[PDB]
Amino acid sequence: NKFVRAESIVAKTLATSREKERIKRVSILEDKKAKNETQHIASGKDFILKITEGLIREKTTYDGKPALLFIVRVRGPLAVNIPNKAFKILSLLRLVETNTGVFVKLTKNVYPLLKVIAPYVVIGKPSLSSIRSLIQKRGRIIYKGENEAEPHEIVLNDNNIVEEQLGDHGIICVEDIIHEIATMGESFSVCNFFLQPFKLNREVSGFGSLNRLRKIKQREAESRTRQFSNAATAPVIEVDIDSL
Amino acid sequence: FITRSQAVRKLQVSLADFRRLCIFKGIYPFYYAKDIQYLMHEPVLAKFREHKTFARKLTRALGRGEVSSAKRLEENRDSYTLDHIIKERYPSFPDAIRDIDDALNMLFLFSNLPSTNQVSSKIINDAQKICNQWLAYVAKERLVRKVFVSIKGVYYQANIKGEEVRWLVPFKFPENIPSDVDFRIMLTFLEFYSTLLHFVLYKLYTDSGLIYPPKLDLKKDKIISGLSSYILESRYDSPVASLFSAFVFYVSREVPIDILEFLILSCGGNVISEAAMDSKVTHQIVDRPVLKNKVAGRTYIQPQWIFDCINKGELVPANKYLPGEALPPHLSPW
Amino acid sequence: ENYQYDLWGDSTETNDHVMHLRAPKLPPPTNEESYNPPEEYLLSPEEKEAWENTEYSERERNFIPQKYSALRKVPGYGESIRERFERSLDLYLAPR
Amino acid sequence: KVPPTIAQFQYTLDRNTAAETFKLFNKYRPETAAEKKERLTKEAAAVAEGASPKPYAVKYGLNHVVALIENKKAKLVLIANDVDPIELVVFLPALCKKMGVPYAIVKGKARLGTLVNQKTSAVAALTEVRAEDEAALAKLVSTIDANFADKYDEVKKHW
Repeated sequence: NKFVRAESIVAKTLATSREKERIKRVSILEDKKAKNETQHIASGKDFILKITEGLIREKTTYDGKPALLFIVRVRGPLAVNIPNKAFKILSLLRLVETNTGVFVKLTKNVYPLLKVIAPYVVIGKPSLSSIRSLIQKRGRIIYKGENEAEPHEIVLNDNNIVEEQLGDHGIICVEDIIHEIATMGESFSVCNFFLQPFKLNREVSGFGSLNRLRKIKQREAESRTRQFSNAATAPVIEVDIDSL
Repeated sequence: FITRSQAVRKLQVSLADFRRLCIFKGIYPFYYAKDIQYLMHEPVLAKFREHKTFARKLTRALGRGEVSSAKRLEENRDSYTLDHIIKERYPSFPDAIRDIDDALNMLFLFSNLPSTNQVSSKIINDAQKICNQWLAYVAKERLVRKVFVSIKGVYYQANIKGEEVRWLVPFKFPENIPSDVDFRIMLTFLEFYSTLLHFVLYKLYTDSGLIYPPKLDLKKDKIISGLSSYILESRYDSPVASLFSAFVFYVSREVPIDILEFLILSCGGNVISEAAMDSKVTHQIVDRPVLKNKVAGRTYIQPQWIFDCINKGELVPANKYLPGEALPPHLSPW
Repeated sequence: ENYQYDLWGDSTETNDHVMHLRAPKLPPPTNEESYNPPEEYLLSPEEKEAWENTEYSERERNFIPQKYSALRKVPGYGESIRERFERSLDLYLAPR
Repeated sequence: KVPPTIAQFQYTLDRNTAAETFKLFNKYRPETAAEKKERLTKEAAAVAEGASPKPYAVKYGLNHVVALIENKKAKLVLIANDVDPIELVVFLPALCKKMGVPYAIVKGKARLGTLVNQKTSAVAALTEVRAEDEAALAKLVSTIDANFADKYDEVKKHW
């Protein structure tokens, strides 16, 4: 209900001007890449940057191979309001909430949409322990409560709940869900919308003495370990998810 | 004797910090006069005062706007150690192993916790590291006697220097944290039990076993992050420690692995998982009503057989443990 | 190198020399409440609500005894943090 | 009852302008005693084994400042109202008016101290400035001359 300062209200527009123009620019080059009308554009292919840990920036081209990614929500950049093209993709991936993860497969259709949301998300190919520990530590299931209430999201406590909701697809237990998530199979689209999103805790998680300084240290570590390319030939920044 | 109020006032210390010292020192209630009167001269109390000075002198730096001096205050910061606090609490090693009963119950719970704004990830990762060190040693020198799987979790019994410790491990599912519980009391218990476990594990490894601390293989921790990872280098007496020798078990996907592979490696068997993919195998452990493959080479078991073979020690017949039939009533070892 | 030295060594001295050291009593060994119990332990439907009617801490079991056919069918026990927290409180707040 | 040259204070700079002043001023922090020391130990490490430009930071001693106003080195001057002896500064807003040097009474004597590594300051002034912020300064100045010098032309009068 508070008063809104003038400086903020101009800053929001001045940042969304950059974001609307940026998203339209990436939209044009990706549309012209698919239609095979590569006559006069910047680049007609796709690079992926893999930054690891003393910070080595790799430059490797994206293969046609389907890969497994774990997209993590960030909150960035500062004054930006999300446009229509961001509302759409982040609704489809169900990542409206900050500090929230999801699994998706990466193909030649998935990769153009990844460039749009790249200032809002941090991506990367996880390992078997990252997946397995994540599911056995966090997990939600939206299903009916006692008798009347529907919107209860509780916890992956049981395996008989897994039976009742999935069952006939071949899935019986939580470890079988981990199997169809780690290895790309038939039941992946079944169980991916079953664990809807994950609820990752935020970094540092406080405003105070130690926590402000630790947030300062990490906030300056952000712009080093992540860059906003803003160009239509933006290389997709992949980071270590085992470390994250 | 003295009242709580009179103890707090005499120490000139906050109630929280009075209770923190009370947790560390092992003091319990009316308190004993000579007990509080003995707490007064102690390095930990002085270090709590030093933390309070540091707290304001940091917010002085932060509140002004200077960041470099605040970052420098972190560098010039020492912390309280709970080293000498155990020598006066558990002077002998067999006395510390009499406490490790309650110590390993907190620590194995705190491994199976999602990190919140109450409890940082560093806290849970260090606790899980100690848990994995404990599991690795007990599976190394072969010191298990009894197992008991309950609704609550899975109980173990272990002759650690011949005094039978008991400890509980919960099931590897997400745990619903209530807002009712106080994660400031439990953090100090963790803080005391953690250091206690570091010193116990150094004593155990450097006496009879191995180098401390052992390393961990990075691409093994990427696969399991459990017990088949974390390789440990060096430089029997009980029937349970002689069981499962020259047996190779193929643990399937369906069963929990980390609660079961500990037991196989402890007794003398070998583990190949379904999970690791994502020969010599003589038994398969499967929990499905319909089993698919059915080869002539393997023997098919529901894990209850392992949970009875450890308790008896005499290798119970697998005729009452086939996949698809109802298990025997599973009695406690107590 | 943190906490990487032996502190006990050749340590024979016991702390139970003054009669005022009340040893913290290791909790009672678990008696017949497993994931697969003999189903006479499985509680009658009347006492399922009567147990829930009784006030906490003046109660024989902190749990309902339950039967499970499979080991995969064993739920994650929700009231587990509550049990360790209450034991922790029992150590430094309950008079010995 | 207040004589006009006293409580030429209390009619300080407004909220939005004030923050923007510090927006500029916190850019021109003097090095801290810790920082200065490490810098030189960095030099000693280097210069014991194997060029620099003059560094802009704001100016902060009452002396140093009263030197700087009247010598034209000063561009902007910040003067805190609440001071133990008020007399220690009462002349200062007039001196500046007379040398035509842009000045603003800021609120919070401690608030000046922030921008300068000290407990208080009474007065700080930005003499010389970086190339990029040169424009930022001269505009701020104008902003100050509007909302402070022109707004309070009657600060020299009225009790």
